[PDB]
Amino acid sequence: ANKYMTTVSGRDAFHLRVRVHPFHVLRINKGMRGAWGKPHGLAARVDIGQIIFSVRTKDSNKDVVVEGLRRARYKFPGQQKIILSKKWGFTNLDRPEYLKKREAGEVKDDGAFVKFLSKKGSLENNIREFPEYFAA
Amino acid sequence: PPKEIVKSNTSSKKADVPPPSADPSKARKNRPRPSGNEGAIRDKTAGRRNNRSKDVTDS
Amino acid sequence: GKSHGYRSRTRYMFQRDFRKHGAVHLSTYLKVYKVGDIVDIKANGSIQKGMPHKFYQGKTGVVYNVTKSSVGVIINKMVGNRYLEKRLNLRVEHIKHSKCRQEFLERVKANAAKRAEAKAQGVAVQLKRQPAQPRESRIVSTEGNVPQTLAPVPYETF
Amino acid sequence: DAKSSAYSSRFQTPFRRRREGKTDYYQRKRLVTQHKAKYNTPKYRLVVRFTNKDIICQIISSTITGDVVLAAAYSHELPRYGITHGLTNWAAAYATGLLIARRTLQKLGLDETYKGVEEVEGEYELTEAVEDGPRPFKVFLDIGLQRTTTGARVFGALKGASDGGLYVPHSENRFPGWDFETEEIDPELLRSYIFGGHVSQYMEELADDDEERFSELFKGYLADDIDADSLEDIYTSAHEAIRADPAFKPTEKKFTKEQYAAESKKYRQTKLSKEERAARVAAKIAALAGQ
Amino acid sequence: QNPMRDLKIEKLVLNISVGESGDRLTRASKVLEQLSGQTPVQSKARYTVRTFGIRRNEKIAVHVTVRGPKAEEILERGLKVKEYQLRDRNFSATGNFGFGIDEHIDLGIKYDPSIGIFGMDFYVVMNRPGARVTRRKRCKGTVGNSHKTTKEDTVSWFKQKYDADVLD
RNA sequence: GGUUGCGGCCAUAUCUACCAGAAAGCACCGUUUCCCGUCCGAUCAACUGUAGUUAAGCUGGUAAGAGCCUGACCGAGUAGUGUAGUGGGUGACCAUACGCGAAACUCAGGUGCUGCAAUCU
RNA sequence: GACCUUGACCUAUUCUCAAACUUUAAAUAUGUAAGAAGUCCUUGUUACUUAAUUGAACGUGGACAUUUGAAUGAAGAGCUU
RNA sequence: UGGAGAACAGAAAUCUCCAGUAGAACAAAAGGGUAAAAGCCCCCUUGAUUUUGAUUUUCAGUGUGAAUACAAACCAUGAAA
Ligand SMILES: [K+]
Ligand SMILES: [K+]
Ligand SMILES: [Mg+2]
Ligand SMILES: [Mg+2]
Ligand SMILES: [Mg+2]
Ligand SMILES: [Mg+2]
Ligand SMILES: [Mg+2]
Ligand SMILES: [Mg+2]
Ligand SMILES: [Mg+2]
Ligand SMILES: [Mg+2]
Ligand SMILES: [Mg+2]
Repeated sequence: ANKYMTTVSGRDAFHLRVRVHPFHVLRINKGMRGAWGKPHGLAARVDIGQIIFSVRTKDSNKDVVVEGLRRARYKFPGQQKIILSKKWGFTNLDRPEYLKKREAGEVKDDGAFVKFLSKKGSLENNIREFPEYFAA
Repeated sequence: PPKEIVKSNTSSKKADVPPPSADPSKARKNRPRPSGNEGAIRDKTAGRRNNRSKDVTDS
Repeated sequence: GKSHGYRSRTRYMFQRDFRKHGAVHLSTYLKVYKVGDIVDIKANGSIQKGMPHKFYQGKTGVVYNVTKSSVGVIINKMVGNRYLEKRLNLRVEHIKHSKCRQEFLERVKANAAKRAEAKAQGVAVQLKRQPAQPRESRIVSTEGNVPQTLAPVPYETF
Repeated sequence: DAKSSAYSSRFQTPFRRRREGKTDYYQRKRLVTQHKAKYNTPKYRLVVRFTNKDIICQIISSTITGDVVLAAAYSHELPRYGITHGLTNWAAAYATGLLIARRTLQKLGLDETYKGVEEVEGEYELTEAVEDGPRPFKVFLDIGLQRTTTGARVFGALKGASDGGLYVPHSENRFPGWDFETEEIDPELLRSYIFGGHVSQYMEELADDDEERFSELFKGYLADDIDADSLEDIYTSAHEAIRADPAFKPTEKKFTKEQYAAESKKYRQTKLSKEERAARVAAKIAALAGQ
Repeated sequence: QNPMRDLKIEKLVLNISVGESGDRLTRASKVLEQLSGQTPVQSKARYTVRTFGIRRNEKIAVHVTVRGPKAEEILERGLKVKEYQLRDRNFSATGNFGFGIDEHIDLGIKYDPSIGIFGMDFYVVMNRPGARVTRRKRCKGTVGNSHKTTKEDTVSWFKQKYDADVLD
């Protein structure tokens, strides 16, 4: 998925996150006396509806990302689906919701991700962290 | 009339093992180091009492 | 090999509740047990003496004996195809009065009043409880409550 | 003193009175629990507590609702019996112990039956039960967080209560007079302490060496014309008066409950609603809105 | 401003960490005994080290705590050796302070060759009135923030009362 | 209403930072002959309420405070699950029928109540 | 000390997990109760217990009976060798 | 355990203050339990005793082991409960 996206759009055109970590150890035996296996390798247990991979891009670059994910599907067993999210990037906000919160001063950058103003906690420390809110 | 009072232990530790502060890697290397006449008397193992204990080489 | 000690399999059962460790509050010691009282057994893991075996956790029985620190309780344990009577010596920290009985007695009292009240007033009263009954008929107006039509929703992704 | 939310969340508070540093629950359990085959027989503690400035002796029993005072007796009463000074000393402790005993036995109607020791020669004895007649009223000394030491005042109040006719089980080895080597009590020394001998001897010794200090301390004794040698007569006359009329007699009370409350209401700050709380925030954002 | 918040010496602690356990430790005990006028207390090793040459429970070091007037006296005798000059470093964040002397003769003791020579740690603990609140048995509290001893506060006091310098 | 002693339930009571506190109480605070205990009258003991002080403790109040507590047709009738079919699907699993039904989340509110005795503008 | 940069550490965030982790916490399964061997009143016995003429346990005498204390069923119920 | 301080003394010696819900310890596995303690130090001791019964686990409701609550003694400790 990476290789394809970097060729057709360039290495800085997307952020790809693998959203499953293989924590479950597989055993292998190698008669049936004393058959408890030894560790063989590792695997990730996925549910129905569980996100395997996520990609954020500019909306220009939809077709590329969709293709790169399409190419990745052939490496996995079972059926996966490719879904366009209603959310903004890797946030938990619908694209209009995020925009309104950014038009107000309620969002601040925190490296790759973001911090939101809560209407809660000390008033002093909120005004440090979110100056552009309140000012209005 | 001599007398000897000893401080009672409050600690629970009864394994003869030093704490995790005691880590040679944590040593600061940028030290003054007493040089000159300062260093001479402060440097233990630099006297006749030290030499006279050591056994003589057979050369 | 297998292992079946007296407290095998109690890891969670005898743990204290979260943020409820430490000293037993004094009301536990000021409760008064009398022969015939119905008690519920629930081991306090902080009091290792006088402790019930895990089988009796959550069992209710009758006090048959009272001593200095403790009560004797009778429990019926199923063994095979029959119930044997078991007699346990429990310290009071592992016991509490069953509220099942406390709320039955309130009904015996309330029934007595009702029955007395009924004779002097000179009529006849129903003292048995009844199961919840089928609802009777009822008129529901639409004044400020005209029915609002719902339809099933289409599939969306999220 | 910061504490993380996780630390705060998981913390288990001690009981309120352990936080306040007042109740030793370990002791309390052992004091209060009755034998379960005695049913609702209350155990009675003789609670003795020294503030600075006052001795409090209360006879208390327990109940799930809370403890219940049977009787009480404060050293600030003792002026009524002609002790005006050293109201937190060993001799006053004895007197307050004698008072609580005599007051309780009068309330239980048991004061003729159990007189006590009327003589007072500083002798170790418990109250022996009368043959063919009620047993003495039994109470246990509850000294709270006070340290047990030989000659502490708290065993003074004990001695007074025993000598007043309460059965208060005790040993003699923490009275002033207990010789630690030979393991016997000296009644003379205990007797002196009951009548403030240790205070009298000190006034004698000091109105001699440092007359400057004897005026600073003992100012109140000079002012009332009380020589050291009279102390034994104060406490002797005090005991006699205690035994004659132990019955409690409250203060007169200038002003009533409602009047007292009205005055104190005026110095208590009140909570700020939820609308006032809101308005104050709105005002605070408005300040930082400009600048 | 209020007299109840005026600093004083809680206590002075004199400490001699002799490495050895044997003769030299009993000699250091004698030094503190004559200086303090009190029987001093010996500390035992928390654990074996090897490089220092000490074993768990060996019985190295001795110390003694002095309070009241004789703390004031012994402190003066100690500050004479320092020439009334402590560093800013010597003051702790909790507003105690300490210094050290090589050679206990400099305080003012006749030498005696059987005993020998010893350095010391002087450690001085400061508090205000009402510190009993933390120390007593019943109703044990904490000192309020305003009433805590501070580095800033202790230094000002040390300069003002003793007429000393504080360097760096 | 305040305060003390002894409490009940054991955070709506805890924690952090600030501010206020009449009266009384409580407290800090003064002293080292005596009983007593310490390396050290610091703690513990005793003595005086006399020399001083609300500075601290304590009590209350403040905070789009942290924590905790309560509620909600908030999320969610979701997850899970008892029972049913010669239901679907290669399977993995899933839907439906008759029942039971969370936790996180979100929002709103709250922040000790109270017993016995004594005492106080 | 002066800074540019890589590990460490702290603070606020972020993706993902647990048969032998857990604040929380189901469904199903599971103990007890739903009365005459009861309830209330009255006052006898004791060497136990109480400071006690208090209790505890067992009683006397008295009162309350079919709507006597939820539902459904009961082909008889109980006991022994 | 961490922080900040103190001659030699340093990452680690000993002293001091502050923070510290147990992150320690409790012979020995693991789990549970415990903070004016069940941990640490100190004081005194021999209830690690006598006489036999009842009870819980394993269960046949046998034995053995282990354990629980009383009785009748005699003791230890503690001012005492
Ligand atoms: K695939
Ligand atoms: K057995
Ligand atoms: Mg097993
Ligand atoms: Mg045992
Ligand atoms: Mg005690
Ligand atoms: Mg003092
Ligand atoms: Mg103030
Ligand atoms: Mg079928
Ligand atoms: Mg099951
Ligand atoms: Mg058997
Ligand atoms: Mg076995």
